[PDB]
Parts: sequence; C-alpha cells; structure tokens
Amino acid sequence: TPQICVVGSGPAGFYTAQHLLKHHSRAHVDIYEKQLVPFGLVRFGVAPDHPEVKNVINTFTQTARSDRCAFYGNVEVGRDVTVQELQDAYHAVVLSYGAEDHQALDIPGEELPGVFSARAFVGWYNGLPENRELAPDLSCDTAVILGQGNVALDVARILLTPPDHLEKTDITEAALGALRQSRVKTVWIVGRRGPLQVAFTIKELREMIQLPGTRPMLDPADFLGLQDRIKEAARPRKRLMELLLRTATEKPGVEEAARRASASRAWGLRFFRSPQQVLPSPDGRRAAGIRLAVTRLEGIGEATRAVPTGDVEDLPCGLVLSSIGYKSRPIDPSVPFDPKLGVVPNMEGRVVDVPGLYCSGWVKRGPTGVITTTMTDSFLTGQILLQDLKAGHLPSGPRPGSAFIKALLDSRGVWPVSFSDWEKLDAEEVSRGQASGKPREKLLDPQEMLRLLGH
Ligand SMILES: Cc1cc2nc3c(=O)[nH]c(=O)nc-3n(C[C@H](O)[C@H](O)[C@H](O)COP(=O)(O)OP(=O)(O)OC[C@H]3O[C@@H](n4cnc5c(N)ncnc54)[C@H](O)[C@@H]3O)c2cc1C
Ligand SMILES: NC(=O)c1ccc[n+]([C@@H]2O[C@H](COP(=O)([O-])OP(=O)(O)OC[C@@H]3O[C@@H](n4cnc5c(N)ncnc54)[C@H](OP(=O)(O)O)[C@@H]3O)[C@@H](O)[C@H]2O)c1
Repeated sequence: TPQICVVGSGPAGFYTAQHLLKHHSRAHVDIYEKQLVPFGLVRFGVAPDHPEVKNVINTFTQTARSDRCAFYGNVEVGRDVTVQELQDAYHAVVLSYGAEDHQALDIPGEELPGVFSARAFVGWYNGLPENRELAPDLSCDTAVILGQGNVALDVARILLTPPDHLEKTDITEAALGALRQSRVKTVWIVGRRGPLQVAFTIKELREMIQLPGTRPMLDPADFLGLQDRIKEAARPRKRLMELLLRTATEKPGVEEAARRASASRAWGLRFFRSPQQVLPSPDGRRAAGIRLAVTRLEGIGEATRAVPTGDVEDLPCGLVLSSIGYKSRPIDPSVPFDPKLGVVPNMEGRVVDVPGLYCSGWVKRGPTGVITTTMTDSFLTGQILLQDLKAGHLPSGPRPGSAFIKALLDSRGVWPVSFSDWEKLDAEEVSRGQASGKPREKLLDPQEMLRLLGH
C-alpha cells in the first residue's frame, strides 16, 4: 500500500493525485493545503466572469471524494509539519505549492497608496482572505496596468464591465459594492515591448474589444508594418495579431462608430514604455501618475528586448497595477531552492539530490502555463513517480502515511480541515448565493469560515 503525499491543492496537486490513483490501484494519496479551502488559483485567480474555466473543480471534487484520497487543509507545510516529517511518513512526496510571490516593479513610488500588484487586486475580488482588506481607492478616473498578459486583461475587464453584468457571478459582494461606486472610466495596459510581444490570448482580447459600455483605444502607428512580419507566424498567434491589427486600423461601420461614441468607458494598449517611477500627489498621500521610459526594440525574434531612448512620458492616473509575473517562495530547509528562477531545482519532476521528493505545476516549471498546461505536466511527474514506485526505487515496506502525521498534528494543536469539513462550507457558500442570484457568496473572514467548517 504505497503512501504518497501532495503539498498544495491547486490544479497541480489535484491532477498529480488523479494520475496516481488512476494508474495505481492500491496507492493512497493525501493532499495537504495551507489555506482553509481547496483548489488554489482556480478559486482565487480565475476571474468571476470566467466561471467556465472553474469547472475543473467538479473532477477535483470526485477525486477528493474517493476512498483512496484525503484532504488536509489548514496545514502549512514547512511550518505545521516539515518536509522531512512528510518524507519519513510517505513513500513519495510531491511539492505542488505554486508561485506565491509577486514580482515587484522595484521602482521609486511603489509604496504610494494606489499602487498594487494585479494578483493582490485579483485576490481581493476573488475572496482570498489575506486580501480582504485591500480596499483599493476607485475614486480616481484612470487606472494604469503594467504588463500585457491575460492577468492584465482580467483586471481591466473587471474595472470596466458595467457592474450589473457582474451581479450573477461569484465576485465578492464587497468588491461588487466597491465597483458600483467606482469613478474609473479609463484603463491603459502598458508594455515595454511592442504589439508582437503581447502575452495575452485571443479569447480574453476579444472579450475586451467587445465589452459593452466601452470603446478600444489603439494607436495605428504602433502597428505599422505588422501584417508583413506576421505572415510566417503560427496560426493562433497570427489570428491574435490580425484581430489587434483590424481593431487598430479598420474604420468602424456606422452602428459600431455610434456605439463607440456613446460609450462612457474606454481601454487602451500603450507600447514601448517601461515603468520608471510612480509619481505622488502634491501632498504625498497617493499615486497621481506614472513616469515611463520611452523604449525601442533591439534583437531578433524571441531575443528582442526593449532599450531606453532617453525620453520619458508622464501618464496621469490614480491606480497602478503591476501585472508582471511571479516566483515561488522557498518552503523548508530540506528542499533545495533556486532563487534565480524561483523554482525547486529538478530533473523532469525528480527533486535534485533528494530521493523520494518530486514536484509538479508552477513550482516545477516556473509560473507560465494555463490550467491545461499544468495538468499535462503533472501527468508527466505522475508517470516518473509511478515508474520509480513500481521499480522499487522508493523505500520498500510499509510507511505510515497520515497515521503518523496526524499524531504529530494532534499533539501540536493543528486541526486540519477534511474534505467533508470543506463540503459543509461549500454548501453554506452556495446556499447564501441562492437569495442573491449568484453561484455562491464566498465567506471571507477566517474566523467565520472556521465556524462554518465545523471548527
Ligand atoms: C490571476 C490569475 C488568473 C488566472 N486565470 C486563468 C485562467 O483564466 N485560465 C487558466 O487556464 N489559467 C489561469 N491561471 C493560471 C492557473 O491559475 C495556473 O495554471 C494554475 O493554478 C497553476 O497551478 P498550481 O497547482 O501549480 O498552483 P496554484 O494553483 O497556485 O496552487 C498551489 C496551492 O498550494 C497551496 N500552498 C502554498 N504554499 C503551501 C504550503 N506551504 N503548504 C501547503 N499548501 C501550500 C496554495 O495555497 C494553493 O492552493 C491564472 C493564474 C492567475 C495568477
Ligand atoms: N485564460 C487563460 O488562458 C489565462 C487567463 C489568466 C491567466 N493565465 C496565465 O497565468 C500566467 C501568469 O500571467 P501574467 O499575466 O502575470 O504573466 P505573463 O503572461 O508572463 O506576462 C507578464 C509580463 O510582464 C512584463 N514584464 C515583466 N517584468 C516587467 C517590468 N519590470 N516592467 C514592465 N513589464 C514587465 C513582461 O512583458 P515583457 O517581457 O515584453 O516586458 C511579461 O509580458 C500566464 O501564463 C497567463 O497566461 C491564463
């Protein structure tokens, strides 16, 4: 009876567990999670208006309800239980704890009220408890987001969508309340490089172009000579560039020009600009603008980089969101860690020089893939682990699993959240959603959550 543990209950932890249980009929898989609830970025990252993307929770739930899987929420690995205790109790341990650290801008003014990471703002509208008191001031009229990836489009979309259109999503009631009073009417999404280097994808870009009540602001000068350079591009990429290109250059028909003219909100893309400093208001109490360094591109293909021209542009705004990526954080002394790439060093999921220790998801490869990318990568880890298990490369004989761990947690005063405990809060969140017309109304206060979890 192989005993395996998974650290982190996001898509990498759950897909790793699903592979292990599907391909080994006897193994037991225990999933540990620091938050009081499961699912990681599917609950706290994916936007409220992309409920379709969160449907993977139904298959994760079937895995967690199975006889050979168990969930242990409210357990911070590296703090409440160490990795070495886990290594001693299980045949294999898989690190799947994501990339919790936002990359900072590292620029002067970053401390002014009105500056936030995009993930923190997302965590605020998606109910991550640690961001419940973010209280972003939306009394300004313009927001600037740095970074042109899908996370940037999500934050811009939420700031500009007519609030009534978010009423039936699972967005927190607190954030929708704040959005109803927001004075933000313009959002600029700024990149250091040019149109060919954008990182967003077509579904999200189209949602922005078609967002009711808004008009797009693209400068045709940023697109001169584009069709020519995209003739040899991959199909999906070329389609994305053609949609941007049309949006920037085609003159709209009569009805669309009228719709654009009556729009009360607008969004735009700015290129060749890198963040130099956040500018304060006269009294220093808040952000009032962003000073950008003009840039030009050098290099070819993926090797292209932005270099400064010496010119600068000041762009007035009251909210600055940095959407420039993430890094994993070290977790425990027994686990090697590369501060440069912000990943646990590994060879196809086997942690360097640590027999029995593996990794999957963002902590294995870096923070760049979508959920499907995380799923197929976790299956790769699951294959190597099971081959190591079948071949007798892991310790032979028993291994206690949770019987050992719980006896340690019992003594330390840590009471883990089981999946059946989570089911109680889930039912409560869903029922509270019935009155208002939402999928659920998330509980945000950890104390109240613990009560509703039966703790
Ligand atoms: C803002 C945002 C929006 C996104 N939107 C989409 C989208 O629309 N579509 C899409 O396909 N992908 C989206 N993604 C990408 C998707 O979120 C990632 O592909 C996926 O969640 C990465 O999975 P993961 O399991 O590695 O990490 P995560 O999902 O982060 O999960 C890691 C888990 O480990 C837990 N953990 C951390 N530390 C510990 C510890 N010490 N002990 C125990 N547990 C711990 C975390 O709490 C968490 O639950 C988005 C990402 C972000 C940031
Ligand atoms: N629907 C979906 O499929 C979906 C939805 C949401 C999120 N996700 C995913 O989740 C992952 C995380 O996304 P993300 O938006 O944070 O990152 P991302 O997709 O990698 O884009 C972030 C970046 O910010 C820029 N950048 C980095 N440092 C900068 C600096 N100091 N100043 C200015 N710009 C800087 C980089 O652009 P440059 O290198 O040219 O400058 C890069 O584009 C992505 O892989 C995203 O696709 C997917």
